[PDB]
This record gives sequence, C-alpha cells and structure tokens, in this order.
Amino acid sequence: QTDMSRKAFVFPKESDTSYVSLKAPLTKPLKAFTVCLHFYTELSSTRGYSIFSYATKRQDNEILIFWSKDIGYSFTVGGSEILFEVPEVTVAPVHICTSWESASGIVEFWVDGKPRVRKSLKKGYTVGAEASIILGQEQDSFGGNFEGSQSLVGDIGNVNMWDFVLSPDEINTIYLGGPFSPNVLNWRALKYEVQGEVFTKPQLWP
Amino acid sequence: QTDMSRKAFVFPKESDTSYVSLKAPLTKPLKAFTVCLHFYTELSSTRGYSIFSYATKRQDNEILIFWSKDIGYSFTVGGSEILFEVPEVTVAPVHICTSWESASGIVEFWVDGKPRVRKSLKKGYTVGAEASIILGQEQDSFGGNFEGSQSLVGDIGNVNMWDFVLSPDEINTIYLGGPFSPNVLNWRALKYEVQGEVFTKPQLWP
Amino acid sequence: QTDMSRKAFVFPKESDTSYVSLKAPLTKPLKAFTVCLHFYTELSSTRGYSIFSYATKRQDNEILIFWSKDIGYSFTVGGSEILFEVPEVTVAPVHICTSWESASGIVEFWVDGKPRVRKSLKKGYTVGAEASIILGQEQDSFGGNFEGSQSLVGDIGNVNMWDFVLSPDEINTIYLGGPFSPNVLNWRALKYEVQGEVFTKPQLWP
Amino acid sequence: QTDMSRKAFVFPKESDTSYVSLKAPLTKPLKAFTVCLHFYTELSSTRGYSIFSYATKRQDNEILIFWSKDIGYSFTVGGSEILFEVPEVTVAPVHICTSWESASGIVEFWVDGKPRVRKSLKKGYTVGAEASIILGQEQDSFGGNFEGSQSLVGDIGNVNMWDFVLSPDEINTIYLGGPFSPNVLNWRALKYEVQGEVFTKPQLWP
Amino acid sequence: QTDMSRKAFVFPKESDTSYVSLKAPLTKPLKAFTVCLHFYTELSSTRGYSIFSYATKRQDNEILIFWSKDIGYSFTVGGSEILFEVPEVTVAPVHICTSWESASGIVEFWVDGKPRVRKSLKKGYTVGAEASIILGQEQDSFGGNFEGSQSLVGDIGNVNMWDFVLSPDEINTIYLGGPFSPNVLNWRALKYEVQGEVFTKPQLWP
Ligand SMILES: [Ca+2]
Ligand SMILES: [Ca+2]
Ligand SMILES: [Ca+2]
Ligand SMILES: [Ca+2]
Ligand SMILES: [Ca+2]
Ligand SMILES: [Ca+2]
Ligand SMILES: [Ca+2]
Ligand SMILES: [Ca+2]
Ligand SMILES: [Ca+2]
Ligand SMILES: [Ca+2]
Repeated sequence: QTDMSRKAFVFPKESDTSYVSLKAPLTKPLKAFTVCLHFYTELSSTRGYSIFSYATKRQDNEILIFWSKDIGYSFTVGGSEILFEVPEVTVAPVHICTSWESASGIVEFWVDGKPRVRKSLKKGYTVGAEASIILGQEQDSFGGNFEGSQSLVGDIGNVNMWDFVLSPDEINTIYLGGPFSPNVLNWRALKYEVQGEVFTKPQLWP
Repeated sequence: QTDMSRKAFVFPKESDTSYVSLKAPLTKPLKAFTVCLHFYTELSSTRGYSIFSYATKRQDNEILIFWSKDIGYSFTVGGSEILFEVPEVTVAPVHICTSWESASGIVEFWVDGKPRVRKSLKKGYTVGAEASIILGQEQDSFGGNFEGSQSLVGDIGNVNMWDFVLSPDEINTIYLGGPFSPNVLNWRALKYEVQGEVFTKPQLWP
Repeated sequence: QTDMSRKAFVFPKESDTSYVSLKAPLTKPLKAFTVCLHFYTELSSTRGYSIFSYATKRQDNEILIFWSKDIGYSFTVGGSEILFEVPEVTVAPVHICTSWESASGIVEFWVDGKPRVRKSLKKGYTVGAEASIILGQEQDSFGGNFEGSQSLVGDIGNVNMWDFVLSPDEINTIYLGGPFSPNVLNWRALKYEVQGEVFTKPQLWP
Repeated sequence: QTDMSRKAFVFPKESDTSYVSLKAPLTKPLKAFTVCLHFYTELSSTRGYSIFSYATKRQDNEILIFWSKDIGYSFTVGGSEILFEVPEVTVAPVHICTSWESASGIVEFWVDGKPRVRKSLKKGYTVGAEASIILGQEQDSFGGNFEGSQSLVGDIGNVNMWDFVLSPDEINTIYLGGPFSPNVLNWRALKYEVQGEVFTKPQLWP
Repeated sequence: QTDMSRKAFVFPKESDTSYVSLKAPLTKPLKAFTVCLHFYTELSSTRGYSIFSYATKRQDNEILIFWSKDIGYSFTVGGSEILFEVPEVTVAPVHICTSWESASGIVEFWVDGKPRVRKSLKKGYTVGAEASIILGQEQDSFGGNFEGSQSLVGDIGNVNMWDFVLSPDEINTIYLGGPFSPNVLNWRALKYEVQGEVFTKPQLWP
C-alpha cells in the first residue's frame, strides 16, 4: 500500500485509457457507505465527467458520482439516479462527501462542508462487495468500457470510504481534515493500480 | 417524552402520508404565541409547502406557516393571511421565529435572526387549545385531508412554541441557541407521533 | 416624561388616523437643528411615506423628512425641497441623521453612519418654535389633513432633536449609540400623545 | 496661515463664482510634484467637474485634475491629457494622490490607496512656479473664466502638494494619514483666500 | 548584478523598442522550469501583450507567457500553446507562477496564489539553454522582430526562474514572499540590459 497523503492523481489529458483502479479489502455487502474526495477540473462547464465510479459485475453503476453538464452532481446507486442541482459553479477545488443508507435510502450530499438536502434513493438495496473501483473514467463494464467524453481531466484525491453514514460532525472533521479512520478505502493507506498516462503530484488544494 | 436535541425529522419523499403529529399539553386558549423552528428544503423555487400547520376543529388553518412560490412566507391565523415577501431565496437551512398577539394583532416574523417589519393580523382573535399540530403536511381537516403538492420535503426541527411573544432579545438567544424554556411545545421534551415514511436523523444545520 | 429607551412606536396598519404627536419644550425659533431617528418599513418600494413631519401654523412642511418612491429621502425646510437620491435600497432598519443651519443653508444628511454630500437649502430662513411634531403621518394642517397614502407603516424610534448642527463626530456617536443629550426632543425623556391604532413595542433594530 | 486640519471647503451650490484660491510659497519651477486630496461630490454621474486646477499665465491647465463624465479622472499637464478610466463609480469620499516627473514623464495616479498603472505624459516639460491654484472651479485664464458646468459641488480637503514624486510607501502613509510634511502646499499650514459663498465645515470623511 | 528588490521595470508607452533583456547563467538545457513574476497593465481588455518571452535560435517562442484578448493567459513551450482561460479580469497587479516538466508535460499555472488545473504540454521536450529572455516585447527572432501591438505597457517585476517545478508549498511561499533562492534567474541578483525608454521605479504592488 501507499500513503498518498498530500498527493493527488493528475489526469492531464482527455483519454479513454487514463484511469486508476482502487482495491477495497471488502468482503461483505455494504448496507451503507460514505465516500469523500477532493477533485479539481475545469470540465464542469464544457461536459460531464465521472468523479467516482463503483461497479460490480452485475451492475456497472453500483455507485457513481457524476457531474452532469449544466445540471450538477448526478448521484446514483444501483443505476437509479438523483440530481443535486448546482445552478452555477466557480472554478475551484471542490470537496464532496456523500453517504447512503439502505435502511432508509437517505442520501446525504455535502459540497465544501455544506449539506445538500437529504433525498431518497434505492431504499432497501444492497451494494455488492466484489467491486471494481475506478477513478478518472466512467466504466460501463466491470473494469472497462470507458467513454472518453466521460473521463475526468484534472485531479482527484483524498478518496476515502466508510461502510457507514458519517454523522455531520464527522463530515465536518473530514472537511477540516481532522483525524479520521476510513475502513473501506483509506487514502493514507491505499492499494491501487495505475493504468495509462496518469501522474501522482502534490495536491493543489490545501 | 423524547429529547430531540441535535435531531431533525427528515421527509425525504413527496407524499400525502409522511407527517408527524405533535402533542401540546395545552388547555388554556392562546391569546398569544411564538413558534420557532429550523427547516431545510429545496422546494422553495419549485412549489409551495407547509412549514408548520396548527389546526383546530373549527379552523383547519388556525396557525399556518407556509411558503408560497415566488412570494415567500405566508403567515396566517384564523385563516386570515399576510405575506412576508422574500424576493431572493438561497438554498440554505433557514431558521424562523414568528410571534402573534391578540391584544394588538401584531405579527413579528424573524428569518435567520433578522426581523421582518411588524404587521397587523386578527387583532382580538383567540387561538384554540384543542389543537392538532402537524409537521410535513398541510391539513385541511383536523388531522387529515393533506395535499401532496403542499407537503414538506427535506427537514424540520427545533420546533418550539411559547404562549407569549418572545422579546427580540429572547428571539436573539433562540437564534444563537442560548438557554430557553418553551412552555407549549418543547423540542428537548417533545411528545410526538410519527406516521408513514419519516426518519429522525442528526440535524444538518449546526 | 416617558423613557422610550429600547421602545419603538409600531404603526402596523395603513390608516389616516394612526399617529403620535410629540411635544417640544421649545420657544426659541430654531436657527439650526439636527434630527436623528430609527425607522423600519417595507413601504419604500411601493409608495412614499412621511418619516418625520415638523409643522408650524403658517407652514405645514416646516421640516419634513419624506421617502419619495424610487427617488429616496426628500428633505425639505420651509417648503423648499432637496433630494438625497438612493438608487437602490434594501429592507433593513435604517438610521438617519439630518442637520440644517440658517447661517449657511448647509443640509447634512446621514444614513446608517455614512454622510451624504452637503447641499444648500433655505439659507437665512428660520424654523418656528410654535410647532406640532407628528410621527406616522404627514401634516397638511397644523395637526391634521393627513393622507393615508403618505402614512408610515412599520416602526419609528430613537427620535432625537438638537437645536444645533451635530458635528460628524457627534453623529458617529449617535449612530453607535454613545452618550448624548438632545435638548429639543429627547427619546429618553419624551412627551407625546398617542392617537388611534398605535402600539409601543421593543425596538427590532439593536 | 490657517491650520485646516479636520476641515473641508464646502461648495454647496453650483456657481461660476464660488472658488478658493490657494497660495504656494513657490519660486522654483517644478520638475516634479505630488498632489493629494479628498473630495466628495455626487456630480460624478451627472457631469464633469474640476477637482484641482493649477494654472500659469502661459497655460491655463498647467496641472488639471478633472473628472470627465462616464470616462473617469482626466489628468493633464501642460495642456496634454491622459485618462485613468473608472467604469464603476460609487458615491463615497474619494482620496486621490497624483505624481508627475519631468525626467520620465511618468504619471502615477492613486485612488483610495490603490495605484493606477503608470502612464507617460509631457516628458521633459516643466511646470511654472508663477501659479494660481483654485479649488472648486476650472480656470481658463490665470484666475478666471470659470464655467459653472465645470465647478465642483460638495467638499474638497486635505489638499497637499510636494515638489517631488512621493514613493508608494509615502503615498500609503498619506492615505492612512501617517506623519508627512508637504513643502509646496500644506493643508496644515495653508495660505488661501475665499471668494463667493464657500463654507469651511468639519470634514465628512474620517 | 543589480538587486532589483522593491523595484520594477516600467514600460509607460506602447512601442516596438522598449524592452529589457535578461541574462541567465544557464548552460544545461532545461528539463523543467518555474517562472514567477508580478506584472501590472490595463491592456488586458484592449489587446494582447507579452508578459514573458523566452526564445532560442531554433524557436522564437521557446517559453512564452502571453495574454490573449478576451481569452486569458496563453502559455506555450516549444511553440505549442495552451489557454488558462480567465473569463473576467479586474485591473489590479496580478502575480503569476507557472511551471513545466518534460518528464510529464504537466503545466502548472498559478494566479494570485490560486492554482489553475494542471494541463499537459510538450511532454518529453527540452527547453534550450542558449536563450534570449526579453520583457516588454514578444520575440519573433532571437532578440528581435518585436511587434508593437504585442508589447507590454505598465510594469513587470519580481521576475524569478527556477530550473525545476516548485512545489505548491514553495509557490505559496513565493506569493507570500517568503525566503526563496531562484537558480536560473534571480530578481535579487539580476543581470540585464535596458534598451529604449524603460524606467526602474519602486514597485506599486506590495
Ligand atoms: Ca456506466
Ligand atoms: Ca458510459
Ligand atoms: Ca389548509
Ligand atoms: Ca390544502
Ligand atoms: Ca404637505
Ligand atoms: Ca399630504
Ligand atoms: Ca481649461
Ligand atoms: Ca473651461
Ligand atoms: Ca512568436
Ligand atoms: Ca509577434
């Protein structure tokens, strides 16, 4: 494993082959999760891009966080989708956290420390454990079938995952970078595999 | 009793059946009241919603705090209505306090700690104590006849009620969360009954 | 005397009869004056209203402070008028001070602690002491002929008057509420008669 | 001499006769100068006005600081002119400093402590010492031929002049009002004569 | 060598002859570099201008930092160009740092301490050491072929160059002006020749 602290993956070209695959030590289905990350890109006004894609062999979009052009963050689990409208956006590194819970289907979305309204999605579903997690691309098959028009360009980092809904206080400490210990995916202790033209560089955001 | 401190009711789907019923230990008719609450929703640009509905068997809108699309907070007592117009609204958790007094009909409305201009409403009226308090829905009969297009979606909390007009200093301490003791309806010591899909979750607003 | 400190007159309803008459212990004709007050109203976008009317039997507008719709503060002495234009205004409690001096006709106007440009008015005039001061209405006779379309609605308070031009330092102290002692009209030591539907309530502005 | 500290000349009427003549104890021809002053007027959106007019018998505009309607500040020396455009103007007391130097023709313009880009004007010129300095009017003859449509209305003060280019540090101290000692024209040690109605009043700006 | 600290080059007029030529003790070809500078000009709305032109006999735009009218900063190495678009600009002194690295082609651009998204340019190229560095003009031949419509007007200074990519922490130090040692081009110890009318003056920016 690698401690990616203060580092970020840079995807400086649009391509259908620059991606990184992240490995989860996960063996039980997720009844709930939280995923938090920084990403920085200018694409937001030109086209959509996949921020974070979680797929399982039965489901290519088992979790997907997706910017949709002039709409905002698509969030979807089990292929079903909700929009968190972002009517205007400024070019700056954006931190997000997002969390989901089968027991209620409550989705929380958090942008730069501010909560979005809780919404309902896929109540009672379960997210499969056998996951191909990929950054930089949107995958339409397990680990593959990328689309260049959906690749990310720019940076992504601090990618952390918990198998539970972080409380708003926890989310606040994440945004401020207080001490925390993810247990599904941990940027301090990441296991990953890099494919194509991708670079690791010091993070631009503080 | 339940101490709902740090908790909010989440109404994640539009429906005609998600509501909570709040019980007041009230027997004296109200010559005056103050009601203060937090709510968070995105509906404000799309459609109206009930924020707080107080009914009595003679009067389905005995007190109603309502958002009317592109107008603002409708406030009404005994069915008579006034508008505190809000020409720009931003998606953030909004605190309101509102206070009324039979002796003068003075309505005070207070959004996020800022007073709206005092207005006159229903001077000399009285608000009945034989009351059904409902959150999440607008009731057109004592405890029912909800209209889904008027339900709340998102969150509501800190729902507190006093049988007197809180002074501006008191309302300031409410907005800052100083110590206070509601005596009609107390969020730290609430009696409530939940129906349908409604969840209790950590409050998103601080 | 009444100590109106922390109190304000509330004019919650449009009428041609809600007014308060303020009594000045004044017998010297004024060569100069300063008047400072808090008022709060939403009328500013809909219609004009009198903020402060000082009349004498030969002159119904001996001093008038008047909001004129989409123009701003009309200020007039001895019927002669000037405008301190306000091209856009926001609904907040607004403090004004204004000062005039026969020796020069220099009018000072101050809004929320900011000076407006000094303008000339009625150089060499004098303001009669045999005066009726009314809040909530505009006089067209020495105590009457009000027009409801010119009444104030909302609140007015801290109405203080000096028979001299306060220095900018003094006016700063007023706006911050430092210690000051008016000598024509003192809100801590006011003499007034209330008429019609008018109430005294705690001031909304700090 | 008069110590005009904390005082300003008030020009409350448009006229072709109200002006102040300032006397400089100056005999050496100026190879460089700095002028700093506060002025406050609403004319900026209605019409142009002279801020500061320095003439010599050869040349009516030997130094002119001028506001030209919707263009901004006009700075001219020896009749030749440059513009420091101001597309957005707000009604507030505006401090300026302006410096010029024959050796380079570098003009510095400073507004409210912010530098404008250095520009070239009249390299190798020299400004005559046999000078008439007038505030409130623009002169087209050594002490006259004013035009009312070019008079200033409002206030002017802290009019200081140095026979050298103040460094940016010096100009910063001026804007903050630190210790400084002008040697061509000193507001703290002014020689002047007032003509027409012009009033000395306490400065409205701090 | 001249310690240009606190000084800036002033280019007060548009011309095809105002330039300064900067000398580097450089003999190894650059696999990477960082260049940081302050410049101040109003041209940004009127026309494009050179900010920093580095040329080699084989390549007239071996590094060029350029403003493209209504586009933003053009950055190019080896004659190939990328845009860091700036949709709205305000007239203030702007600090930039920009860095490039042959190993990846990662271009970093930083404006006033804020990072632009990393982009890919000329991966695997190398910047020649036998270089003519010119400020105030864009070269089209080694040391010459200037075009007046592309000259800079205003100020440039603190021009520093490193033969490596400064980390974001380093660049933050530069923007705050902490201690640093450039090793290709050092403003504290600059070697240069001035041609035409260019002046050294105290820097306007802090
Ligand atoms: Ca897909
Ligand atoms: Ca796809
Ligand atoms: Ca109803
Ligand atoms: Ca209904
Ligand atoms: Ca009248
Ligand atoms: Ca009238
Ligand atoms: Ca002239
Ligand atoms: Ca003229
Ligand atoms: Ca070229
Ligand atoms: Ca060229």
